[PDB]
Amino acid sequence: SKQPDKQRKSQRRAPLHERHKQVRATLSADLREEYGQRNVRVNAGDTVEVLRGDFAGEEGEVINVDLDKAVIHVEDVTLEKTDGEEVPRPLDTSNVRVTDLDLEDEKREARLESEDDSA
Amino acid sequence: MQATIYDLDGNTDGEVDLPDVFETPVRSDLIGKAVRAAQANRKQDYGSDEYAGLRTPAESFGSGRGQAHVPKQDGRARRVPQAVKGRSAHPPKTEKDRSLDLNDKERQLAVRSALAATADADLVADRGHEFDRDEVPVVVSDDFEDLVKTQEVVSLLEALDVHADIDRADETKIKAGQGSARGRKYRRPASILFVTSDEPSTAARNLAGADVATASEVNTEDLAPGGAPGRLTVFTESALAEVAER
Amino acid sequence: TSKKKRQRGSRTHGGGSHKNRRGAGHRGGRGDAGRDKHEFHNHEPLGKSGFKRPQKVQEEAATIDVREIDENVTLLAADDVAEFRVDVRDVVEEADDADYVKVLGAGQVRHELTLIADDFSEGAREKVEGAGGSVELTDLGEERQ
Amino acid sequence: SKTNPRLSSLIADLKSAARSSGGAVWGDVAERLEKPRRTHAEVNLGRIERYAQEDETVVVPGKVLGSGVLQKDVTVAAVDFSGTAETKIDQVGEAVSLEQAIENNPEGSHVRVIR
RNA sequence: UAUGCCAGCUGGUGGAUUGCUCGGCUCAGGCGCUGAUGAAGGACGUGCCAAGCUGCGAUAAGCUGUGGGGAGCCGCACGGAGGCGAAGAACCACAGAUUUCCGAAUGAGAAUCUCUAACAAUUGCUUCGCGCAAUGAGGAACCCCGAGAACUGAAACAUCUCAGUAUCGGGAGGAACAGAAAACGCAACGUGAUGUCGUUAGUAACCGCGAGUGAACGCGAUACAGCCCAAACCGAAGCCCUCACGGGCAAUGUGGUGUCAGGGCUACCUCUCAUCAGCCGACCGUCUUCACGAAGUCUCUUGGAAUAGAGCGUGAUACAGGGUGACAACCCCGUACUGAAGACCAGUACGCUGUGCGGUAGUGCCAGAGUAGCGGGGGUUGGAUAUCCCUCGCGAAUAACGCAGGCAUCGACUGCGAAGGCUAAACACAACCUGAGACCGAUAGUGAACAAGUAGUGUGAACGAACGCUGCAAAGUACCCUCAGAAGGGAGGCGAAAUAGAGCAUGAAAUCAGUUGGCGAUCGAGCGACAGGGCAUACAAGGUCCCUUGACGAAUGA
RNA sequence: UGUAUGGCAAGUCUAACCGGAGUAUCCGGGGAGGCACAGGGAAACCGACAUGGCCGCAGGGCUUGCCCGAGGGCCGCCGU
Ligand SMILES: [Cl-]
Ligand SMILES: [Cl-]
Ligand SMILES: [Cl-]
Ligand SMILES: [Mg+2]
Ligand SMILES: [Mg+2]
Ligand SMILES: [Mg+2]
Ligand SMILES: [Mg+2]
Ligand SMILES: [Mg+2]
Ligand SMILES: [Mg+2]
Ligand SMILES: [Mg+2]
Ligand SMILES: [Mg+2]
Ligand SMILES: [Mg+2]
Ligand SMILES: [Mg+2]
Ligand SMILES: [Mg+2]
Ligand SMILES: [Mg+2]
Ligand SMILES: [Mg+2]
Ligand code: NA
Ligand code: NA
Ligand code: NA
Ligand code: NA
Ligand code: NA
Ligand code: NA
Ligand code: NA
Ligand code: NA
Ligand code: NA
Ligand code: NA
Ligand code: NA
Ligand code: NA
Ligand code: NA
Ligand code: NA
Ligand code: NA
Ligand code: NA
Ligand code: NA
Ligand code: NA
Ligand code: NA
Ligand code: NA
Ligand code: NA
Ligand SMILES: [Sr+2]
Ligand SMILES: [Sr+2]
Ligand SMILES: [Sr+2]
Ligand SMILES: [Sr+2]
Ligand SMILES: [Sr+2]
Ligand SMILES: [Sr+2]
Ligand SMILES: [Sr+2]
Ligand SMILES: [Sr+2]
Ligand SMILES: [Sr+2]
Ligand SMILES: [Sr+2]
Ligand SMILES: [Sr+2]
Ligand SMILES: [Sr+2]
Ligand SMILES: [Sr+2]
Ligand SMILES: [Sr+2]
Ligand SMILES: [Sr+2]
Repeated sequence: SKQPDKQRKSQRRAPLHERHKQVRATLSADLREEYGQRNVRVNAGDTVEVLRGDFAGEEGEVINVDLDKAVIHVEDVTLEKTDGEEVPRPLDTSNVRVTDLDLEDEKREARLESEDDSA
Repeated sequence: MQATIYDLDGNTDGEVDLPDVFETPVRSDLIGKAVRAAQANRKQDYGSDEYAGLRTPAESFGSGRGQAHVPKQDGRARRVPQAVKGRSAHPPKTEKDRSLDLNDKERQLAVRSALAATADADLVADRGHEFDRDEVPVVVSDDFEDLVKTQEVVSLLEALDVHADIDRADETKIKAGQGSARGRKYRRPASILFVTSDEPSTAARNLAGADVATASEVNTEDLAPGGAPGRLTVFTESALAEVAER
Repeated sequence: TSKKKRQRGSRTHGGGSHKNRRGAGHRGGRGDAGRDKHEFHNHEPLGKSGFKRPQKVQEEAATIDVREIDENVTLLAADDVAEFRVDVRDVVEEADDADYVKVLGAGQVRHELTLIADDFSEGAREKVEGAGGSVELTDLGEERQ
Repeated sequence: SKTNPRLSSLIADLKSAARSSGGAVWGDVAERLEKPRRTHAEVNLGRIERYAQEDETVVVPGKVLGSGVLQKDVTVAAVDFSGTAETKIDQVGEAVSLEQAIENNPEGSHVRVIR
């Protein structure tokens, strides 16, 4: 709807299968041309480059993708705890760009390559 | 008077008689009244729950306990308008008629007057529209209705030295107040009105501040948004002719 | 600014003493209370008067004055122009939902008119004939006897 | 206060004429037009035919209506005429706006107020 | 200078204010029954850890299939441990399995348990056996049939009013009810089932003729649709159960004919496309869900962060809305366009099968009784003599008759066939789905943005609150000192900010601690207004002021 | 029932509702019906000054007191 309350509500209360679209990131120029898509559902295998936070400019492998909080963990994009331990600093996929893909899955690869359905 | 017709390239292509209605004396008061009505007539009825604050058997103790005769329940004041959690004394009411009537003749007169304000370049500029042109309204060939791409209309507007207005409307304002919480965060300047004859221009509609309309049903609000006369308009040769007998 | 808008701060909002605006006592009873007692003034006096005949036995005539007919002679060019001949039945509005058409004699007749209607007033005949005109009673008009 | 922009101009023009030219009627008509609408003149042709005379402009500080018959060849000037009034008047004479009258006769001579 | 007064400053307390919205409120569109095949509701269980909510049912936050979906997952819920998923999990749609006890609650009984085969109870059919079936109870309101106040108004009050309202009993449905004239009575050479909407109209009518109450015909619309018995004349030519055999029903009449364009019968003309029964069975449209889906994440500056400013550039049948570390068409979801599915329209329209319309002549063969109608007594209604109904009593005709047309009787005229029955559509409501908003914005708006009908109150019926906000990211404070100490304190670390460190954005007033200025232990009380002195004063946002003299010089005036 | 403003004017307004569309807005249509255009009378029933006289404000005219004088005022007269 056009109402802000319903818009935010449908986004926060979206079922698991609908949360995949909340972890989508734009593709690099090459990848866009190769698959005929502007963006993709970030996977825990893809390589990504940070374009917005304090980590803008850094690249790394996506180590985790949490659908519940619709956020991602990327290698070396971390914060140092008080005890010295190093923990990940979650990222919103919209502040990120996919530079390499993990196509170990036949289904994902087939999904990306087809013209009718995106991925 | 005579209006100059323009082709899809922006070059002069003959001219036609500007219909008599455009000579109708500009009447901002009548136009404003007509707009006030259209705006009111779309407002939805509202009102608080008729039983709000009344769902309590609260009673007053009366005299004897050194307290005000205010209805209480479980030691809490209830129901009365001065009591927190009590009823609303004179709240909005659903039964209220929020519509405004307007005589057909009086409204039609305003439509004609708004049409005429469109023919005065000084007025159109006074309203706020940005454009480098002497003639107004802008008249174009019926082939305009065949355009498909928004950008092909941009080319035409630039060629007609009327695109400056779209730049003016290409600035959204984030309103002050709680309208934001109800879906009314943005607002923007009103730009060009495109009046065609068969179907509203799909190609011109997404233009910043643009409004599309058809000659048989274009209204006072199309011609004078917010009640302000003199909107920068662009008719279609056929539209310009049909708008004559309104 | 309106009167209402100026009331905040007045306490009484123009009611005088704050003891005034209470219940129906301030009105002398609800509605038409006291119409024969404390508030009898300017009130139609009590009582019955006359009678009414049944609505389906009542006749409703459609009337028109010679003045209206005469002032629009040239305009009524869609009606016969003899040595003007006019059937009033085609002139009067509401003639459909009326039992008959009657021509009354208010005003002047500055032309020679040949009027056809279901009835005419004495003055209507005097005036029409007086300006060299004639009055023609319809078949339905053939009741007076 | 008046709401019609054109009525306001008319009154301002009537005043300007009365002050600048030798007019007194225009200023008279202006004061009356400044009064509430219900007091404004609503005159039918019958009254014009009865009190008007040729070569003396009829001035109506209001609006002229179509009831009655006008035979005299008179120039009638008013704030507004009904569609029928203007038609009947133009047949035997001439209907003119109070604005034209101020232009042709700013001195306001040989004219009769009718209401 | 103590006790202390006034104002302020630093820190509290408090939670106003401003900003924010997971909730409300209201409108609109769609849709609409459930239950003995045991519903709705409740109880008690059910998780590795499990109190609450949500889910589920001993197969217990779940099992199976199909399609979708996808590299993650294990609800709200951001822990730990462990586990599941490419044998395609999660999640979603559709379908199915499981589904304790109480509950209409139905074997008997019982405060959710117990006792010894159960449709308890009332009915229909009946193989007379619970063998086959029905009922019961629920549902936001709407709807239909019954029972039916008072406060109040009349400035008292009784008729009247509030009002057939509140409330009670019974009952159906997705809508109900009504409905094919013993009509209307713009009286007509006229209308033509019924609702409903607009109007007729506050009109006619009622009424301590007071206060008040209050239609209809018609008209303009919406939607439109007309039929079935009883009887005549036929007389078993019939119906129900069963696969069949067979059984049951039915001469107290199954079945044919027939139903006011009356019918039947006898004698004819002609024709059917009416009707009724049944088969087939949508388009379009509407509501919803879903697929697809354009174009920048470029430079510089500032910043913790660029969606900012400046510069350059792009799409647009897409410049609705939302999200993203600040104002985003072009970063993400979406949005336009096009397409797909389900639901409703509707088992309707159309088409089809069977049936057969209709007209003449004759025939007093048939056509609904405690009725029509009248009287007594009530109620009700605008119904007045002329509303509708109840009750007591009386009581007809037979179409060659009868009823109606707003008093009665008789005649005339016009209309119409009661005392049998069915009937789609157009209209009410809002539970449920979706959408919308010049509505409210946490003492508001729901009682409820939170544990909400929660906590809590009452024997019970019933009553009933309050509680929103760390941060960009938990980076949710390591190590050390102190201490009885996982307390607290100190130091320290993180962050733009801890005066963001847990009811953790902002942080008013009342008010409290400390402190600054002024006053203060010989002096008097609406706390001040206006004049004038003391003391006090960082900047900014005000820059004037004092004295000599001179010029001007009103009233007044030496 | 007043009042101010605005449209139209011997008329004026549409109601329900219908079509369109940019789909609660809006454009077109819809005059059923209401009020106004005649009154008086319980009713039956009958049915009026588009001006006949005199004052005279505003305004106009003139040769500057004298004319024409809407509205207004006092009468006639007309309908019942
Ligand atoms: Cl009568
Ligand atoms: Cl007049
Ligand atoms: Cl009729
Ligand atoms: Mg692809
Ligand atoms: Mg409240
Ligand atoms: Mg504000
Ligand atoms: Mg039992
Ligand atoms: Mg009383
Ligand atoms: Mg009564
Ligand atoms: Mg009903
Ligand atoms: Mg009394
Ligand atoms: Mg009543
Ligand atoms: Mg009737
Ligand atoms: Mg039969
Ligand atoms: Mg609250
Ligand atoms: Mg705080
Ligand atoms: Na309550
Ligand atoms: Na007190
Ligand atoms: Na309303
Ligand atoms: Na008072
Ligand atoms: Na003390
Ligand atoms: Na539904
Ligand atoms: Na739990
Ligand atoms: Na189940
Ligand atoms: Na049973
Ligand atoms: Na049995
Ligand atoms: Na009283
Ligand atoms: Na009393
Ligand atoms: Na009474
Ligand atoms: Na009629
Ligand atoms: Na982003
Ligand atoms: Na009744
Ligand atoms: Na009786
Ligand atoms: Na009748
Ligand atoms: Na609160
Ligand atoms: Na001082
Ligand atoms: Na009419
Ligand atoms: Sr979750
Ligand atoms: Sr969660
Ligand atoms: Sr006492
Ligand atoms: Sr007063
Ligand atoms: Sr009271
Ligand atoms: Sr008296
Ligand atoms: Sr009519
Ligand atoms: Sr019909
Ligand atoms: Sr019968
Ligand atoms: Sr009679
Ligand atoms: Sr509070
Ligand atoms: Sr510290
Ligand atoms: Sr002096
Ligand atoms: Sr109209
Ligand atoms: Sr007079």
